[PDB]
Amino acid sequence: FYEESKPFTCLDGTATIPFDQVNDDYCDCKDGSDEPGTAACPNGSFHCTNTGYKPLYILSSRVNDGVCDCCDGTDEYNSGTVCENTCR
Amino acid sequence: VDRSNFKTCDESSFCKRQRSIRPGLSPYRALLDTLQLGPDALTVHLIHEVTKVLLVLELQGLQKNMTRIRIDELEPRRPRYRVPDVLVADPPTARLSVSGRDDNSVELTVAEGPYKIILTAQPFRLDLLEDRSLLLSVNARGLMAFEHQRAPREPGAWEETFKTHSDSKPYGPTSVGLDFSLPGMEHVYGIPEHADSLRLKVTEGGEPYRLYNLDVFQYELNNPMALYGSVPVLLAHSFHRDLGIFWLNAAETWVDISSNTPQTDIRWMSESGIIDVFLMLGPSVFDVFRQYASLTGTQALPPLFSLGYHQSRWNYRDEADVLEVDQGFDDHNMPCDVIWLDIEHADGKRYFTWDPTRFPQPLNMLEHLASKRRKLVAIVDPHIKVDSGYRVHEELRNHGLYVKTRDGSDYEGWCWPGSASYPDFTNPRMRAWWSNMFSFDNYEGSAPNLYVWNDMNEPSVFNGPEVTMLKDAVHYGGWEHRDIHNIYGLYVHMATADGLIQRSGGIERPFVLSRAFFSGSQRFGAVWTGDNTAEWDHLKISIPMCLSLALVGLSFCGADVGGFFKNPEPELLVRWYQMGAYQPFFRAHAHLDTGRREPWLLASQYQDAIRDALFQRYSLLPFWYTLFYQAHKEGFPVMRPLWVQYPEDMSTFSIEDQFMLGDALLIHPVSDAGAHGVQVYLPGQEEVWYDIQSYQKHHGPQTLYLPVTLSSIPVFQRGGTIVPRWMRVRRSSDCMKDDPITLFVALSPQGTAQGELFLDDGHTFNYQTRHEFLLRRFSFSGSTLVSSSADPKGHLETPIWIERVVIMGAGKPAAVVLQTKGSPESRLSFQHDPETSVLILRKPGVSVASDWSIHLR
Ligand SMILES: *[C@@H]1O[C@H](CO)[C@@H](O[C@@H]2O[C@H](CO)[C@@H](O)[C@H](O)[C@H]2NC(C)=O)[C@H](O)[C@H]1NC(C)=O
Ligand SMILES: O[C@H]1[C@H](O)[C@@H](O)CN2CC[C@H](O)[C@H]12
Ligand SMILES: [Ca+2]
Ligand SMILES: [Ca+2]
Repeated sequence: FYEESKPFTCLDGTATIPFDQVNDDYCDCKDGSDEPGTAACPNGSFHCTNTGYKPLYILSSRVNDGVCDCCDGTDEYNSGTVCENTCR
Repeated sequence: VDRSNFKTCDESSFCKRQRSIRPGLSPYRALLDTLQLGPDALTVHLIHEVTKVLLVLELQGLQKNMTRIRIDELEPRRPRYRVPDVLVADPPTARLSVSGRDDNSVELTVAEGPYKIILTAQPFRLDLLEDRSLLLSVNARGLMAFEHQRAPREPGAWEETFKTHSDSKPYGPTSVGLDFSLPGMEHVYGIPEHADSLRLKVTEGGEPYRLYNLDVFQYELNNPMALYGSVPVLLAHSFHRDLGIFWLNAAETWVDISSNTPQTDIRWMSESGIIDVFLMLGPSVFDVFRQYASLTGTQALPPLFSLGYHQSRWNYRDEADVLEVDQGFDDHNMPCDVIWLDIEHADGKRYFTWDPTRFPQPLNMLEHLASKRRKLVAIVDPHIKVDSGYRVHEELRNHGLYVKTRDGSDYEGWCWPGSASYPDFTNPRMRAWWSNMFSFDNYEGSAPNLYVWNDMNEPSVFNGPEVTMLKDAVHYGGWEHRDIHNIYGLYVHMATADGLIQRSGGIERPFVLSRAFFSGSQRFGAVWTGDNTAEWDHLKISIPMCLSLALVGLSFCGADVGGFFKNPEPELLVRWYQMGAYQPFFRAHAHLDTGRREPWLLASQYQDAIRDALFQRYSLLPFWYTLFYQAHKEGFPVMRPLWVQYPEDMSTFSIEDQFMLGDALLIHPVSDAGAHGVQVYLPGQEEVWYDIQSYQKHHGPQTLYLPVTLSSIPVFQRGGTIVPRWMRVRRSSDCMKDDPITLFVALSPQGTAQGELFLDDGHTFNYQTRHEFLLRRFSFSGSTLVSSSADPKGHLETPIWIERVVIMGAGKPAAVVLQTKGSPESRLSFQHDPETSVLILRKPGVSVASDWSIHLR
């Protein structure tokens, strides 16, 4: 009657998790692939989209650390630090 | 070390006079007809049978199982020094009652018992008992010596010379001394600072231990020479009891220790002042810690960042160098809270200034560190360049706030800025002036993320006797330097800490590192063991040195990581990072002539081991913070000898290659080049220990030979404890201080555990002025983990939540249920390792401020 969506599988195959465990601020994959948008995994990476300029990857531990790491400031979205765009 | 620069006992005329008295019948006797008994004290005249000098004994029972003995002259030519500002309060007394009396003896009962004091009149003696158990005797060997003040004007009694330095000694011989006997005690500790073993040695065939704050260049190991600080507190431990002796005297003091059914005798000998001694009768070591803390206060609660990693050297070149070092930590994923600025940062060693080439824009440099959520520490010493263009000098010269010579002129000696004068920190107006100099308007270029380091505060004087101030220099109230020496550094530390509090309007907690110290210095910040050397034996001695300090209330201790002098080989530097990462004050520091040793300059294998040690420390910050809160509230040491936790285990009494942090972690850092294993003693009958890396369980009591690699830090968690960690290691502690906690529950053989957690904003006095903090108790028994409040007065608005629970020694449950008020019952997923019996509870998601329970079904 109603077809269900498939779960998330870690990029390293270590687990299959519901999509509510993706960016849920808890590390479920040994490669950090379930948490690209948070600080939850010790070996994850956050992508600075830097719209208009060169994109950069930073350590997950620098997401919401209160420090401006991306020139576009997208790494600081719920820390209290408001980063200015400095990509130019 | 150049030993010819420092006096041995024979070269200190008062030590030579005092130590020449040997055991025998004391010439002092109490005159029982002069005895007076009040509610607070007993007073009685004592007389020297030959010279007929009259003294007054003031004997007091005190609340919390202590006795105070004060002896002074009945009719002195001039007052004797009594140590100020060390005692935090006038100790509450306990009534002494006459329960026995004859023509040569008076037996006094303390309050309603069980303690008693026997005063023998001839020869003068005091015996302290609990019921029928003799705890200690006073003057049992007849070594009491009170040199009365003679008419101001044999060899060295009056004018005295040491090398080319002349002491005019206007008041002549005035030394005081007294012996104490400890029946049943064979192990004694404390009286720092000495580069020596934790369990103090007998001094019979050599020098006594010396307490005289001194700058000792290239100090050597396993000897009793006086180092930079002095805490005149000695602890005695046996299987049956703990006792403490606190000798409240600020003058040069020598301590003799002898052994003799087993018994230890202690003799104290001080240049001047009165005899003022506190006997702390325990009975447990924790009772002694509380007793001493009631007298001199507790460890100041460090701001969280100061428990992180500190990077220093003499010197970072300039702003660019500081910013490259800052960037180096982030480019190599190595955390660091503070970068330090040694004496080359100032304008020609004029303190409170900046070199205009090297540091032209200190506020901009501080803003850059603030953007990385890091701090800076600037060195400020208590010697002021003699320079009419230097505002600090002109104000202190104009207000007469310098220490003076006898002829009334301002004392001038040689130090880092060349000709320099020494502010009189014993004067309260000088301390007020100093504190106000830290205001943001006075100390130009400073900001709230700039903290302070007080060095050379013995005080160190290059052309002075023993590299210190002349004995006959004059201080506030007309006291001589000899009277006050050992509290000069403490006053520098106190006034700097107050300056950092005041500049913030009383909101921010200070951070001040001090080289010199005394009883009560724990109230003002951190201390370190001075100029150690880049050698394996100096890495090893960091444990007994900081343990000796912990026992006498100075919990915030450390030694320079890598050694101050010389260049450590990379293996030694790695092992030092591992040792330092498990010690209270954690700073890498190095002398001017050393090669650079920022941790990313080493080969990748060494960088990785250092990063691992830094990650371990940072993750344990909630545990370190909680131990420090416990030290702040109770006076209990952070870093502990194994005998403090295992008082009846006689095999632990001299252990100094291992130590405990609180009651939960046992640390045995690797401290030999090329070691492939370590011998770890895991104590406790019916106790279990978990290797924190492998989760392997070990039953006590046993000596285990554990294999190690370069990256190994032998650490064991005790069964029965719960350790909180921040598993998300970020670049500094400010970055982590709002993050979720992981609880590490190590189950005892009875399937139980407990642990506490202190949290606040990380840096203000709001925990005390507004009760803005949390103190949680985690407890496990049966099949339930519970979080409850350990102090309901504390509330805190915080986003901190419990992200994980790691349970060591647990079987696999069928279900895991979380209950917390305000939420529906939750089912948690889990992972279990049958080989290690390690259970991981996924994402509880509960606020650390809430009560909750996790049931294993
Ligand atoms: C003061 O001393 C008393 C007497 O030693 C302490 O009370 C004893 O405490 C031990 C535990 O260490 C018990 O075994 C004894 O039964 C207690 N004896 C009595 C007579 O109560 C007491 O704890 C000490 N108090 C402080 C504040 O240090
Ligand atoms: O590096 C510090 C050292 O840590 C101190 O113990 C002694 N100081 C003397 C000069 C310089 O400030 C140096
Ligand atoms: Ca997840
Ligand atoms: Ca960031």
